[PDB]
Amino acid sequence: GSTRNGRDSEAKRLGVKRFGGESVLAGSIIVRQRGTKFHAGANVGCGRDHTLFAKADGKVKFEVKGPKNRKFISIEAE
Amino acid sequence: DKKSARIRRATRARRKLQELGATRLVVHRTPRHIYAQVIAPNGSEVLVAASTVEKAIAEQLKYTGNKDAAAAVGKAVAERALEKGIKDVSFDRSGFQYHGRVQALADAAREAGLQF
Amino acid sequence: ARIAGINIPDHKHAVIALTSIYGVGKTRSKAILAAAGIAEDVKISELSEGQIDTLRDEVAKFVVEGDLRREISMSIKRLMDLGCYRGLRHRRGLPVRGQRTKTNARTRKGPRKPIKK
Amino acid sequence: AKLHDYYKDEVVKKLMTEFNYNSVMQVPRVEKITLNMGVGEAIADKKLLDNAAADLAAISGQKPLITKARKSVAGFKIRQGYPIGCKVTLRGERMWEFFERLITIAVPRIRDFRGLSAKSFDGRGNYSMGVREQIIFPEIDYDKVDRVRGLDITITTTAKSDEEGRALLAAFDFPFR
Amino acid sequence: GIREKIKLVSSAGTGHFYTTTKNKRTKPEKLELKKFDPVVRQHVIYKEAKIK
Amino acid sequence: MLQPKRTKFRKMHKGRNRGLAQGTDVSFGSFGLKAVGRGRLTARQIEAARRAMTRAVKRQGKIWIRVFPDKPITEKPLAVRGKGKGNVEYWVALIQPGKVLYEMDGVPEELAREAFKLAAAKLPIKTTFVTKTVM
RNA sequence: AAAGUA
RNA sequence: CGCGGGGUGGAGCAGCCUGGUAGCUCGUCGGGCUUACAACCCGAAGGUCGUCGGUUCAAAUCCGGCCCCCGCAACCA
RNA sequence: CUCCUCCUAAAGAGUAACGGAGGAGCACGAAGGUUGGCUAAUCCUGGUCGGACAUCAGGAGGUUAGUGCAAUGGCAUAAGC
Ligand SMILES: [K+]
Ligand SMILES: [K+]
Ligand SMILES: [K+]
Ligand SMILES: [K+]
Ligand SMILES: [K+]
Ligand SMILES: [Mg+2]
Ligand SMILES: [Mg+2]
Ligand SMILES: [Mg+2]
Ligand SMILES: [Mg+2]
Ligand SMILES: [Mg+2]
Ligand SMILES: [Mg+2]
Ligand SMILES: [Mg+2]
Ligand SMILES: [Mg+2]
Ligand SMILES: [Mg+2]
Ligand SMILES: [Mg+2]
Ligand SMILES: [Mg+2]
Ligand SMILES: [Mg+2]
Ligand SMILES: [Mg+2]
Repeated sequence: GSTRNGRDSEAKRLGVKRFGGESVLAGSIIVRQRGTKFHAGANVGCGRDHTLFAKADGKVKFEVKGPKNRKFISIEAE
Repeated sequence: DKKSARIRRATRARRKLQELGATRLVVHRTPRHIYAQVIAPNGSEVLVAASTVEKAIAEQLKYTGNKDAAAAVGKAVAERALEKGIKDVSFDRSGFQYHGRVQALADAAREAGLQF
Repeated sequence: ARIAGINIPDHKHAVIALTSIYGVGKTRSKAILAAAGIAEDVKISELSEGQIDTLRDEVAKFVVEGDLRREISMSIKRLMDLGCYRGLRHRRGLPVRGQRTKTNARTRKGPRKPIKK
Repeated sequence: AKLHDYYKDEVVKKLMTEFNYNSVMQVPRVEKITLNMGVGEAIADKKLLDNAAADLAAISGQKPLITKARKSVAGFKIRQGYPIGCKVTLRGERMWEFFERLITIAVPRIRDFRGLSAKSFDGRGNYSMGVREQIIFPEIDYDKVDRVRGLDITITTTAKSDEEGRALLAAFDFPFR
Repeated sequence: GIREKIKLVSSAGTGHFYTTTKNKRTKPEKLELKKFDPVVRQHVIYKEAKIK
Repeated sequence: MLQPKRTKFRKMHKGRNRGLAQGTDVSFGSFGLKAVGRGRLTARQIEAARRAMTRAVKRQGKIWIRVFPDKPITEKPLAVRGKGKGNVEYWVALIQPGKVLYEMDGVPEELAREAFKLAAAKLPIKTTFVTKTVM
């Protein structure tokens, strides 16, 4: 006999690229994600594939804010 | 609920203004009165304010809940803001339509000198 | 052209038009017209309202339309729940006035029902 | 307007004495009257919906709104978005005039009429009734009708229960049985 | 793959064209859009034509 | 023979069987048969023990089965070499020490002990007789 | 032109 | 076991592909022609499509199992 | 036999097998941009034809809906209408 399985897709290398406290340059990707598990905070942008990236030089900061206890990433100016 | 509906209506623009770090000119309208505040970018400090519940403004109006009162409040808030030296704000309609009394207030503030 | 809660034809003679009421036949229609003082051969289209209103109370003198239907239904229901011979005939849909059932009786029995196998 | 004045000038005090309300704002009010036609045969001939809408417009003195299917239903061969009804919402003066017309003219002209059911309340003081034939409304000419058509009438009331709803309706001499 | 390629040709006479696709069975009407012509450096009308 | 009426998936990874059990108290009856060992209980075993118990008490009292065979087990047929996972052949419950497997009520303790001994003789895992505790 | 049986 | 094709009025066979009640012939039933039967003529009825699940607003139909049947293949040492 | 989604995969990434399960080889000039507005499923009760299920009204409920098409991650400030 044979199997009807045997397929998969290539790994997409998502996840956090710069962790809390890391110094980054403007433009740096901070996290790659499907949809907004993390949300964009101060000095952070959200791209068309929901990548969060730095809009200014500084240090990465994660926090939980708002009425829904959501996770936000911001850049602290250094 | 009307109030919750209006708050939902206003949230997107308010979050955009906070992200932009703008100084807000927030308007609040009731059937009897209209109010205006100029709020610092942190969202928790009021720089200037003017409304029809103030005696100095309400004493010169036949009725505090119409377009003439709205224009008076807009002019007063713009004059006080210019006296404080602000000159640059973003209008926050707070979920009310940009129309009627709200629009008359905004037009009066623009005429008096606020840039928005 | 509105008597006893229904609409009567306007292009017909009064005597013919009145029979459209449930509970009014030719004889009762003739009696009602005689009581109202209206000719039988006059179309109700050319009748003034002052004649329709005098026809209406004459019609109301009788038991017609919904009242008559309720009365007939009540009498048949009384037979059925009494369970006499006539009531059983009404229950089973067979003729109730002693007609033959070996043949005929199609009005009471409906169309023919062929035997299955 | 006549029935509105009648309400404000007798019904308020009648209901206040009957139910011992502490405020006039507690008195049940007639919020709205909604007329509906479920024209499920328009899927075969949409012109039937047009005729039904014309009849509703004649009856209520208002332009009706065509209502579409909320979802596809296999049982009735309708897809989502199919226009299958028409409704009219009456408030204020139009509501009061229609209420007066319905109470004093149309309801007595109902075939074999013997009073409206007092159990046609939804539990929160709103009333619903069904008119089998539109010809009871004098605005509809019996000679020009191409097809008999019924409708549903709902009176939505600010009452809190069926007893208060029926008291308010009976204060207008509603023809209950 | 029923959609066919088409070009949108500048009305400014420059020869500039954009390309896109179209469902020709459902929308037989010609596509017409205002788009930027980089030759004359203005937005102008562009009209559908065959792909080549 | 217990077996899920339906399942999300037909086949399951082998997995492992570490830890102590949850559900170590007589919770429904007065007496219980508790596992002391670790292992798998097939649906056939569960049912063989149930039969032994029930006939011992003459269908008096009440009996609960606290375990359910929800894990499918596949086998490869004879004379087959790979080529995909084998076919589901039976169903098991994973058992850890401390698991109460059956409970009884409405019978004397001596009879319950006898019935449970007859049942344990059908099972591949060591067991012990337990009684309800107040706390 | 087509007419089998008892 | 592997690869295919199937299962639909009493029988043989369409429709299935491509989602919106399914047909033909023989057969059966009632009537007619005949002294009677056959042949012949007229009229009528009879299946929710092998069994379950899933998708779907909707399944004879698409998908996934299960049962029965048919045809190939199941080999080198 | 190329591509996508989950699991295996051992809480960063990556990670094999003729391992376990499903999909793609498009669609859309609006189903794209923006401004303004809006909020679901399901059930209960009352209501002409109307029925288990059509449209109407009220209530409960709170996203159990929705997303052009798999699955995962998302989505109310909606990315849903
Ligand atoms: K007889
Ligand atoms: K005869
Ligand atoms: K109410
Ligand atoms: K993983
Ligand atoms: K758009
Ligand atoms: Mg993957
Ligand atoms: Mg008569
Ligand atoms: Mg493990
Ligand atoms: Mg465990
Ligand atoms: Mg012979
Ligand atoms: Mg050879
Ligand atoms: Mg990992
Ligand atoms: Mg790891
Ligand atoms: Mg490696
Ligand atoms: Mg490797
Ligand atoms: Mg692999
Ligand atoms: Mg494939
Ligand atoms: Mg918007």
